[PDB]
Amino acid sequence: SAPVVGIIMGSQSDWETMRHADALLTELEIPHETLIVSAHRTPDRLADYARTAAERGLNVIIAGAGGAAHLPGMCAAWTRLPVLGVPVESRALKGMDSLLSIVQMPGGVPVGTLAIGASGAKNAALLAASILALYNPALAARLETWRALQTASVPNSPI
Amino acid sequence: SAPVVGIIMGSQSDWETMRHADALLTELEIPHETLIVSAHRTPDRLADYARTAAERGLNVIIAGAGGAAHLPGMCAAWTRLPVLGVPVESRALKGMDSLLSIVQMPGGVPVGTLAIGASGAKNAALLAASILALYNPALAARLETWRALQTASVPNSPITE
Amino acid sequence: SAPVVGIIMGSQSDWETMRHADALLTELEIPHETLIVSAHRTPDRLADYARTAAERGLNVIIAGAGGAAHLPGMCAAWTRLPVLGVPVESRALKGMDSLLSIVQMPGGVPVGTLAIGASGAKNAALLAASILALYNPALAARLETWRALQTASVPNSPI
Amino acid sequence: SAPVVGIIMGSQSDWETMRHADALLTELEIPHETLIVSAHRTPDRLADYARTAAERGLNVIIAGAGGAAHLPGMCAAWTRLPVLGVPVESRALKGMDSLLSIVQMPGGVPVGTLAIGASGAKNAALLAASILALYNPALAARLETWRALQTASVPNSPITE
Amino acid sequence: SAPVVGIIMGSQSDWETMRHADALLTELEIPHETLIVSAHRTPDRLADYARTAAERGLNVIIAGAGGAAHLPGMCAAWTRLPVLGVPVESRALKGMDSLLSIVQMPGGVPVGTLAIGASGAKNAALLAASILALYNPALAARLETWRALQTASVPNSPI
Amino acid sequence: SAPVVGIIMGSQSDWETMRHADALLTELEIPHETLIVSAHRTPDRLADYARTAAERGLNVIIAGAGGAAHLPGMCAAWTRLPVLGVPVESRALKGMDSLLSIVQMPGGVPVGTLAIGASGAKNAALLAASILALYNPALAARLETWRALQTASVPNSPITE
Amino acid sequence: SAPVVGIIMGSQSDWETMRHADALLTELEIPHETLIVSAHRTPDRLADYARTAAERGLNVIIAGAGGAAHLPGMCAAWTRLPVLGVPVESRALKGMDSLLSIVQMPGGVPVGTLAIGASGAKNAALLAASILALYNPALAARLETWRALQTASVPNSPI
Amino acid sequence: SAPVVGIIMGSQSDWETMRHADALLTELEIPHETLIVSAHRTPDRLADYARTAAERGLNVIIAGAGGAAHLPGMCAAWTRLPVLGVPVESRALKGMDSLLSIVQMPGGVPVGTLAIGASGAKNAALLAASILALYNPALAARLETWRALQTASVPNSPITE
Repeated sequence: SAPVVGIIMGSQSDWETMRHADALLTELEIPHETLIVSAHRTPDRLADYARTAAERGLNVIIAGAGGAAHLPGMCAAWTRLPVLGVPVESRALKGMDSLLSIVQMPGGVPVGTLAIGASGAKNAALLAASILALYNPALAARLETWRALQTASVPNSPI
Repeated sequence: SAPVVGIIMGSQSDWETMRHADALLTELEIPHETLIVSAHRTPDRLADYARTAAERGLNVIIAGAGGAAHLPGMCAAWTRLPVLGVPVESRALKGMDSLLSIVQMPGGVPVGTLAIGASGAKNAALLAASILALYNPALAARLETWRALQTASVPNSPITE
Repeated sequence: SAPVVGIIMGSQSDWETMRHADALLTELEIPHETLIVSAHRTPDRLADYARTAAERGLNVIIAGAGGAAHLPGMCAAWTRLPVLGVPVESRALKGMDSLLSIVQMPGGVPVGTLAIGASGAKNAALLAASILALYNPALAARLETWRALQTASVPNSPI
Repeated sequence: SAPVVGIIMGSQSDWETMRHADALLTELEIPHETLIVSAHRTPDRLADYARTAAERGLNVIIAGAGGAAHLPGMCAAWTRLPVLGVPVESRALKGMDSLLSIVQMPGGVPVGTLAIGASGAKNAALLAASILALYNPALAARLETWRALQTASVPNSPITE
Repeated sequence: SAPVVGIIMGSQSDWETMRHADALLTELEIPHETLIVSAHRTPDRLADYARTAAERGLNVIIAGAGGAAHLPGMCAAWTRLPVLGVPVESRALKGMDSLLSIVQMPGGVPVGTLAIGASGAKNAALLAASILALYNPALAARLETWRALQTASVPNSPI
Repeated sequence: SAPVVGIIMGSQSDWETMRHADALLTELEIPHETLIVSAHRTPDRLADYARTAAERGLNVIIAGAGGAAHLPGMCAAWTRLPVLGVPVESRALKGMDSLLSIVQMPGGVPVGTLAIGASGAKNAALLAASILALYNPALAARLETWRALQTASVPNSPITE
Repeated sequence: SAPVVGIIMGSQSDWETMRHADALLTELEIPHETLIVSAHRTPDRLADYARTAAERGLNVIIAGAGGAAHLPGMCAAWTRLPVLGVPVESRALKGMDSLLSIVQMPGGVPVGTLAIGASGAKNAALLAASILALYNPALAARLETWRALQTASVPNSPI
Repeated sequence: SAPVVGIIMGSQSDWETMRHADALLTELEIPHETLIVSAHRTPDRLADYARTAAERGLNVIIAGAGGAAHLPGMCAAWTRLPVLGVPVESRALKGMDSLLSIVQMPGGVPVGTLAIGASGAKNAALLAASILALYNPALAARLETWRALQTASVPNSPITE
């Protein structure tokens, strides 16, 4: 029941994208919390969140942000937990700024980065699931089923 | 002694970059194997490697490749294990082709991507470590100590010559 | 009657683009098959498809995909047949990711890459036709007629 | 002895890159000619070359150029033969201008484009070979052997020094 | 009455953009011809057009094309006349391909390149006008008036 | 003697670039401090530095970082003072990642960004100077003289060898 | 009452973006002027504006422009005052041209550059406010309140 | 002896690139002047230069600059004469900032832009020559001869070593 995955985003505007991560986790029945934490507007909230993540039982953190996206990186700076970053598509630069701002982390503080947009949010949840599956037999079976269904469901020819 | 992390790369040329992941896993005392698997030259070897990774005891796979870098993505297509990708810097496009070829995975098959080059290789090992640390108290302690030292080792001012 | 060209795409979403390749081949009366084969979701389906392409009589394979587009490259990895790649336009990066993921193949395994989008799908079919025309006199004549009509039909001034 | 593949480039400076296509065709025993044809400096030479390629017995044309690379595209405009383009790496933009100038052909006139630089030149020859192999059993056998060797020649692990 | 400026574009699709060049020339009463000449689809038409431009009385050629834009460059290859290139905005890459394909001409064969899109078409006409103005006193006065009106008409504050 | 401008950078490697800001502030006689503050390795040090900057008497902060450059932005998140950011040139992407990571701040938390590299570092110091000059007549006079000299020092023609 | 901040833009088309800077300054009760000054169409107007800015009492200049954006740079060339540049989003290149044209100023003449678009216009106003706050106690308090409200208003979870 | 073409650049560092335009104009016997005019450091010098260019007898202006290259555009804002711009290659962004800063002029004030670097400088001179040739039969003849020689000087095949 207690969340093992924390999904955080810089603002309501990121929800359209991050909701895909939320749906995936719920789908696979992975207890998680979905919150808004702004690196730029609520820096202390971020520090406290990341710093106490481990103590609270969280195992993985999924963070999404766009533009000069610092949320994932700074979160990773305050936690020993794996941090997965989702580059939210920005209006002007289409998430290229979001991508470089998140993926180009200097050695020492990692952020496992996913694709720009919805695909990245969904994949961050799947990656978080594959991580949790390493020590959760039941979830591992559900993930196997999920991947198996994805594969089996692909049509043989276009409509 | 059994490897829990697999480091794979498309060729010997990728070693200059991937050696950084290898060194860090060793530093943190994480058993691992290092192999060359070419997505384009040995596609069947890749299929078999990724398909059997879980049963062989591997928990995480770190894959590096440059240019049209398909090694990480295709590995992830065959394994349920988390796959971390390292974009190897390419000559002409400086790893931008490597980066986009790895990070832009469509929804459904993830690849946790790290920075272009050496920094990415090191961080891939560190991310793999933080993943394994979730269920290995001893490692969690070594990682905590490693991160704590990194923080304490940062100088307060630059050597202004 | 048996297909000599195989058009494959990663998903239904690629059809809007790849249909242009299908139309062109049909137009020139080139027997072909149009299928969905996902490099990421159906890797074994891809391996089997590419590996047996030659045996089945296929002469050229046209593969389309977007984002981290691996379909053309991996297909080329399992076949000695010419593989033509079509970069499908992606939402965020407009097919720049698709393009680099397909064209930047390391030496040893080629993929003849065409333009991003519809133009690329149409040109992949035309390129496949020019290849088949080298050993098919009748088709060669039809291709000549096609190119001749394209040239002759260009208006002299805009409307 | 009659050439079945034509390798053309805009200038001597392109040879450092295009020599890789030449060497591979020779390796696979594919008769070919290597010439310099400048789309901008010798437009009429280009027109004549492309226009008569088919009647001269050529089956495939490999064209290389950098910067505002128009050689492949314009060649394709004059021949019904398949034209493969090699983006030669440029100084400032690292072949990105070369790449876009070649691959982005509007629908109606194709150019099978390969990677920027040496890898693209080699692959252009290999693609040309796979095209010719469709109707040349002997060549098909040599190509199969070449690809098989490439696969078997890949090391299983890197030389970790 | 005889055209002194030739506006050429690869296809009808370029008209939306090139019409701005046509309007400007007409505005300044510069005799010109507006035609469709495809470098890829009508290469011989292009060769003949460019090769005979000077003989026909043309002084400047304005050429527009998108994607792998070769029209301006090839036109410049067959004429000693100044060739101005207009990068037409392409669907996927927004004219970045058009721009690089036109501006990056190797030394020896120039193409004076303008901005991507409508602005470039309009500026190509203005640049052509400034060239013609060097030997046409009347036109020079009209261009001066045009530039003077542009400057004087700029508002002092936004609405 | 009390510093009114703070120059901070993520590591010693940034000094080669940031030294230009330091030298210019000294040239204009602007008291300042130069420190290393890592946004990723010493996040708490950054929080404290930025939070207390105003009370410590600082008026402007010049922050430099490369790659995923978060130092300027995060500093601005904790201080009401104007923060100027210098994109340090990165190896692979030539500072483009540094630039976008700094300049693209969402509305609400600004960072006055300067050019990639040395020019940006120098201009950050000059911008800081023009800010301080608004309420320091003496400095305003030195800046005016500096700008006037720059203008008068420009040669009228190049040395054509 | 006399303006201490000058907001200038190249044309009416920039207003959609620059209005955000105007709103912010008004919000914080910072006396300012909002004008249209074109670097390319009204160069002398720009020279005079920038050259006399200081004398007129202006403390900071916020300049916005798109495409080959020269307004901020040239303004900075004629004034000792701090110049903040706002890259207006351009149609084709989405403000990447605007950004590079403004931020890449050579050493000697600075331009504090903000994000492309609305965010940049808003941040330029905030940056100008943080500068003025250094010598205006009352404004400093209002800015503190503004930043405090921004931080406190961020929701804890998405809707 | 009176100059009909003016070559201007922002600094001595631009000369390495702009010298190519100078040499070509001399080769074609086109009288010209070469000066340094900084758009940012000597804005008033630029205003005066561009404003009086026409009355001084200049017919074409070739302007080169790198980075945030505003010299060509601002020159065009003050003169009715055609202005040709040469993007000087920049260190970090390889002239891409130079290119966009010059070519992307909004409708109303043109700048005929050439390629990044030396090739652009040479072509700017050649374009200027083709402009002047429209009303100078002697020059038109020299240009025709120059272009004809360029075409005839292209080798038929590469020196394959």
